[PDB]
Amino acid sequence: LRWPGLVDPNYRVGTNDLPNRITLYNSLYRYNFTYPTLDGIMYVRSAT
Amino acid sequence: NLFNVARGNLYLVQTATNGNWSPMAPVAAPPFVRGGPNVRVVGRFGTIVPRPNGLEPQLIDDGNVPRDIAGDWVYPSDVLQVSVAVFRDYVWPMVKA
Repeated sequence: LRWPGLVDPNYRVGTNDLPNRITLYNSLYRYNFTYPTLDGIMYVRSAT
Repeated sequence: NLFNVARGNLYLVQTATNGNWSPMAPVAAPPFVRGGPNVRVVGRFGTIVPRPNGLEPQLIDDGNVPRDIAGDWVYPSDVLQVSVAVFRDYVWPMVKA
C-alpha cells in the first residue's frame, strides 16, 4: 500500500493517495528552470 | 550662406565619384523627400529592435512598426541627438555599404 508506484501494475502516473496513506514512491516532475537576467538599451524621446 | 548658415537638409548617400563633386550646389533633384514613395520617417526614440538568429535588426519608424534599415530614412535632427550611438552602430554601416 505504501508502494503502488513500484509494485502495482495498474498504477496511473501522477495518481497520489494523500488523504489516507502516504504513498511512498511516486512519479514526480523535475524542473530544470532557467532564470533570465534583463539588460537592455534605454532610450529617450527627442525634442519636439 | 554669407554668414556660414545653410538652408535645406543633409543627405548621407555613398557617392563613389571620380569626376566633379559639388556638395553645396547639387545638380538635378535630391534622391528623395520626406513622404515620398518607400521613404520612412524614424520614430522619436530612434530605437532599434534586434532580431535574432540570422535576421536583420530594424529601426522603429514613425509609429510603432519596425521597418528594416536598408532602404531610405528621414532622420530628424532631434532624434539624431539622442540616437547617435545607435546611428553609428547600425544604420551608418548600411550607409557605407
